[PDB]
Amino acid sequence: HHMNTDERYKLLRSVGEECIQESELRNLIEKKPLIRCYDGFEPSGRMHIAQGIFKAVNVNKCTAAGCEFVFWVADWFALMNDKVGGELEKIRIVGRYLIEVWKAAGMDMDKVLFLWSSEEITSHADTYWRMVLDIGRQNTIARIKKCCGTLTAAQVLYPLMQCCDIFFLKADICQLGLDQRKVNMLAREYCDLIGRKLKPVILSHHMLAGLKQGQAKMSKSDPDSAIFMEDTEEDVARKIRQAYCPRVKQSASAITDDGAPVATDDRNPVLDYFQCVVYARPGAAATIDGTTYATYEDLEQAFVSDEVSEDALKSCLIDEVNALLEPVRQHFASNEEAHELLEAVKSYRKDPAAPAKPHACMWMPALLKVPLDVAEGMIKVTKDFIAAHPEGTVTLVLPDWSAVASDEITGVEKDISAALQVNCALLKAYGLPSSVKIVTENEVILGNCDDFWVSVIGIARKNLLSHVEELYGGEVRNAGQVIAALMRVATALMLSVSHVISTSLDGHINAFAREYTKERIDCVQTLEGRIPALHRPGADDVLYLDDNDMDIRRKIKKAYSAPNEEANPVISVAQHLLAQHGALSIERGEANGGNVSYNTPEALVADCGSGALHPADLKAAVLQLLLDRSAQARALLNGELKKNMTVLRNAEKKMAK
Ligand SMILES: N[C@H](CO)Cc1ccc(O)cc1
Ligand code: NA
Repeated sequence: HHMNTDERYKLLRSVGEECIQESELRNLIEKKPLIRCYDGFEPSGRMHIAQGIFKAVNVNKCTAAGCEFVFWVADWFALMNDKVGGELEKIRIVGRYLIEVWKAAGMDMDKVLFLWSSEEITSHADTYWRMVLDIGRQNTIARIKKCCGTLTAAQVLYPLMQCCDIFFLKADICQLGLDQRKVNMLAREYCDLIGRKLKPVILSHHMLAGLKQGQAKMSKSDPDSAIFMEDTEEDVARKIRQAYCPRVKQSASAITDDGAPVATDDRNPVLDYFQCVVYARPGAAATIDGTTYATYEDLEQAFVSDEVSEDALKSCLIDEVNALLEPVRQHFASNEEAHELLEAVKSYRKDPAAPAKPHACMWMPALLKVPLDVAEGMIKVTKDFIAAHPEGTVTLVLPDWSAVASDEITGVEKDISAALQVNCALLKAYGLPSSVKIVTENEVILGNCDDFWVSVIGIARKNLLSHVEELYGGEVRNAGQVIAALMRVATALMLSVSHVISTSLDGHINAFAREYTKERIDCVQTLEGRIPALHRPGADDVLYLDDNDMDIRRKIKKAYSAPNEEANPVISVAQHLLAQHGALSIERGEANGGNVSYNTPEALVADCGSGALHPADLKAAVLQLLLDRSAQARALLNGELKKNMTVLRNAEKKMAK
């Protein structure tokens, strides 16, 4: 029997307690041959009747209605505890057992796939993890909290990973529990954020009610709240018998944004199992004392009218459920290979490094135009660090991932990579030591992708979301900033770092590294404020590395200075130049004062505030000194970095919007 297109729709729809866009569901049924349903799970190893029987009923309906059904096995998290214990292979077996309960429960596997997160993710780490960070980048942290006093660790990440899966697999339908609602809804919202008309339909299935009064769904910490598949028939009888069983008809449970089942005095888990585990089966009906009830409704009518006695209804269900489970018990009884997985599942129920030589770590500012004051700061800390530790090493990280996460500059990968390579090239030319190694985050991730993201979560699971919000000042811009912070600590540990250097632009972020390693990693702070903005105290009035010679002149012209001033910006810059060089000479025509070299900043002030060091002569000498000092750098603007600069002005254009 081939179902007509209306009957296919009806059958697939029946799966869902809600359907987000039935129109979308239809058009899928009407146009698309191998509609993708996906659903996912972390192998627990103790399978309840909803995972065994009910899922199978719904998988079968989807394959019937002409879907391919992909199971996403979230086994990736097993890698956390893998170096010790090797829990990946153990969780694969728990999974393999689950699939095998599924075969024997009657899942038609013809059109059903199983994918392993561990296998799949690590085969396209690039495409996956970049999307994870983008989903965070484009979303307000408040909105990622809704997918989960204030206890929240970095479980802000789990939703992003989940939301990624949806796109990674190319799911057309999300056929998961109603409680996964908000993550799935996030995916629909995300399509909009990437100009993508076709959206995933959310076909949320019912959450089975807990057996005892006041338990909206099954309880992990109460075995009698649900029927489990390894429950021998005496257990089934005992669990049902005591079950809550109101004499009330069972209307739909109006949906909360949360997806979260709510226990009520009206809901009857005996009647829920009868709807979900019995009648949901294509041809099945329940029989009590010689009468057979064709629909769930008929049985309900019976119970409430008082034709079927509570004891009898529960007797019916027990016979019914042992009937569904018996095939599955024999199979594990007789199929050795099956049995072994079980006894394996049973047995499982048995319950950093400091670098010898010092090494500093600095993060290049993800900025389009880098101030000279920040640049010089970086060069100084480097030179200071090396002098203090000549044996040691310094490393500059270009954050070509984390900076995309935080929505830095345009928040586009190509723009940000360009901004970094240019400004870093300029920084080396401006005087950053050769001895300093330059590495990109991409280089560090590829280097050890598996371990990197594992570390990221490991760290994540030991710290509160609120704390990462503190690190950023208490508010975060987007959920991507949260990922950036974690990544930093991760990079630090992989780079085997003893010191983290921090510019003015890093704020407190980098302390995380220190706190995490329990103060083993020391913090070093940049020394800035030696080159101020050029305008009068109280724009393009800041000197940046990428200033060409035409730019400098303009800025040093506009720069504020008046006569008889002991302090202003042009003096500050002058005072700065004088310290590094060791001196500062200025050419003057005799009768304007004559040529005169200052080897001490006091003297400079002395002459400026009271005396005939005219500002014009000071600026002339300062402007020329910046030019001499910036030569190599500006040669790269017009030369080797010419092409890469193009992207940057294109970026700037965008952002002016
Ligand atoms: N989040 C669910 C319970 O932990 C399992 C899951 C479902 C779908 C996925 O793509 C990933 C995990
Ligand atoms: Na298959």
